[PDB]
Amino acid sequence: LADRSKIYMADLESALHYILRIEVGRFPVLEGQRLVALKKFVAVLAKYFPGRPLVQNFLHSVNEWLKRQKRNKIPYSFFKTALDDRKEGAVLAKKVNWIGCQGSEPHFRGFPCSLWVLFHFLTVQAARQKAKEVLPAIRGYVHYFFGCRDCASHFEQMAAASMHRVGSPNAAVLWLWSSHNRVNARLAGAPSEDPQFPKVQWPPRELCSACHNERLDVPVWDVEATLNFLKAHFSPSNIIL
Ligand SMILES: Cc1cc2nc3c(=O)[nH]c(=O)nc-3n(C[C@H](O)[C@H](O)[C@H](O)COP(=O)(O)OP(=O)(O)OC[C@H]3O[C@@H](n4cnc5c(N)ncnc54)[C@H](O)[C@@H]3O)c2cc1C
Repeated sequence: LADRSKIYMADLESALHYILRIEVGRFPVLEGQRLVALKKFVAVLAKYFPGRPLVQNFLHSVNEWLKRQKRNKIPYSFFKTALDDRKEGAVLAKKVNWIGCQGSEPHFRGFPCSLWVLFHFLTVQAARQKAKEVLPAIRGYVHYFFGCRDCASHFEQMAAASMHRVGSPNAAVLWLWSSHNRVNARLAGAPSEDPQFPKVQWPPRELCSACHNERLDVPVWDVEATLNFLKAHFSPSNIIL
């Protein structure tokens, strides 16, 4: 019975944990563009993740450690040691804990849900203002580290198709939002859909009524109202600690 209108810090910190210990850990060696993508994304986290003091200090420490590695190749084992030295387990957690991303069954929702939330939050933080590097950094992360390539593939299809049209932080926020809805549409009512959390064109009317237009002559979404709702929804004040 989580509040669909809130953001739970637990989902965000679990996402970070999963990213650093699981997704990045799938590669014995981090090099080339994958390493560049990791550094750009961590730089984005260090600056835009809405973390508590200990977590923000942790991200800055990891960010700086990465910036110092002059080498072109970084063994994951070496990165794991850096995480351990910076007590990520104490700062974040040992096991994931989903609240707003809790699937009705283990295989439903979870990390993928937390990743979307994290991504949207990063775009909004950048718009309540490097900033221009948020969406590319997110694209970079999805391409080089995101587990389910099925999930990834569909995201990259959208990026090349239009991510290049994004010319501002606000546009980037809306781009990710609408791109997420295009994914929602294809997944709606699918055999893989969590029955307890049906896919819909988000935000639904009960969440944001002004975001929705009435005429079949005017667009479905009120882009201005939607932008404001997004800035309000993905904000530090809307996070439950
Ligand atoms: C880049 C990317 C590509 C993916 N591609 C696929 C794929 O091709 N196939 C497949 O099976 N799975 C894919 N997934 C997974 C999928 O999108 C879901 O994350 C998953 O099915 C869990 O769905 P969910 O219902 O819990 O909510 P999610 O879609 O994970 O949503 C997280 C939450 O964010 C909010 N939200 C919903 N829509 C929006 C929106 N438009 N804008 C802002 N916030 C929103 C809601 O509060 C919701 O509970 C992908 C994930 C990512 C991050």
